[PDB]
Amino acid sequence: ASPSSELRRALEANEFIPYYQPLSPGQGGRWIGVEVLMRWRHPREGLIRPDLFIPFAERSGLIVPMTRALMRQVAEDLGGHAGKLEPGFHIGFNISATHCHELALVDDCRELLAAFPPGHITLVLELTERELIESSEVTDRLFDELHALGVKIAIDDFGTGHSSLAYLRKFQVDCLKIDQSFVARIGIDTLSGHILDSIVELSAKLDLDIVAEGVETPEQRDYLAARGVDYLQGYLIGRPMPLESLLSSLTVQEGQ
Repeated sequence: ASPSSELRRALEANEFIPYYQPLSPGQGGRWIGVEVLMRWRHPREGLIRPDLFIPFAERSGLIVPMTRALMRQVAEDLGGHAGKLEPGFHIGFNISATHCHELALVDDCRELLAAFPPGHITLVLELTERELIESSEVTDRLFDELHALGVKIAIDDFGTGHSSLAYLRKFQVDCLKIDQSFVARIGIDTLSGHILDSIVELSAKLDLDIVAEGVETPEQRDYLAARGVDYLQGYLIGRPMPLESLLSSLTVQEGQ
């Protein structure tokens, strides 16, 4: 058996499915976007989460075709329901390091954006700090061309000192993610609060948006709102959901 061939078979069989995790404004209200997460609907194993196969998919060299197919499914899923999405609605993808080493990503983004009315959605790509530090002329060109499409870049796994500030400034990054591990320790751990405040401080310096992950309690939500965090996701807002569930909830939020 070849794990690599199994991944290619699954891709051919359309077993990699987008799940949509909602993003809420820090001050509450209607959902302002979704982050798309790739699940594997395996006929025998059931629904497998991406932390269990994406790292292997990256090693196999298949992560870019998988992500491309995901972006195409999202266009098909949501392109016809623009009237359920308030203008400016965010659609987020986790982009692998290999995807950032080639310019095809620009065409992938251009294609997804063409599935919606012009300017109707905001495409957000999530990268790690490593992709900025281990950059080349290709990176410079990529981010430039993405920014000209109106695509936004969100960064995770970053430092908050002047060293990291230089990279974030050079590449004109748009958003910072607060990791769930920090959010989970709100009200429990003083150091975690100081870290959280440092992230907020960096964001103010460079005028960046902040998305906080793993928001599960009203305490956490309120703490984050108090510091001006723009967007929240987590169990409190909602778990990643299949399209059918997303459309149902957007339909409700329409009417209200």
